[PDB]
Amino acid sequence: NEAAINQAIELHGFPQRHVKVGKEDGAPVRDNDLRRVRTIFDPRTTDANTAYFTGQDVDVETLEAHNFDYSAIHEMDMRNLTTALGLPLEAGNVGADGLGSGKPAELRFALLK
Amino acid sequence: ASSTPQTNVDSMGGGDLTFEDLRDIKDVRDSGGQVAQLMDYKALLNFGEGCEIHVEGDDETKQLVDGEPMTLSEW
Repeated sequence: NEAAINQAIELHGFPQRHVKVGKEDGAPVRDNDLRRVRTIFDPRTTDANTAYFTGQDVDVETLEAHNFDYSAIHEMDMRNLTTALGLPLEAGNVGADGLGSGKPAELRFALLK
Repeated sequence: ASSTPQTNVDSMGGGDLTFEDLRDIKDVRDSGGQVAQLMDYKALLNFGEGCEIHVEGDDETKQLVDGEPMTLSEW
């Protein structure tokens, strides 16, 4: 599950840029054409302050960071592993509401002792 | 009245459990996970804090068990 998240963050935790070339039902575009477009909009040489200038038949589109709750997956994984090892949930650096106070807490400290 | 049971006991000779059912219990114990940990926590609550022995009026005895006085609690 850790390996899954580690890979998934690189793909889905960050956006990506999708440059689209040509027109709907328009002229054909080929690899040697895209090679020039790629050279212009290259992330390797792009700076944050940049501006782009085009005709109407070039588009820049966004693959968003397609959000998922990897934090809650981490918490479930850690909940499983800690309690499987007999350790308290807190030993995995995972918090919970209420369960840090009073007899709800002190019982788990008793179990550990 | 009487010195031995006269009311019956609802089980003899079977149709009530087997080594197979007992080996399922062994598997639940040894296969780990949260399931095993809860029953182990249950055992630790009931028995994990230790025990103490007393004997009622023990010191009325100071018996020479091996040439020197002892109590039953010591024994």
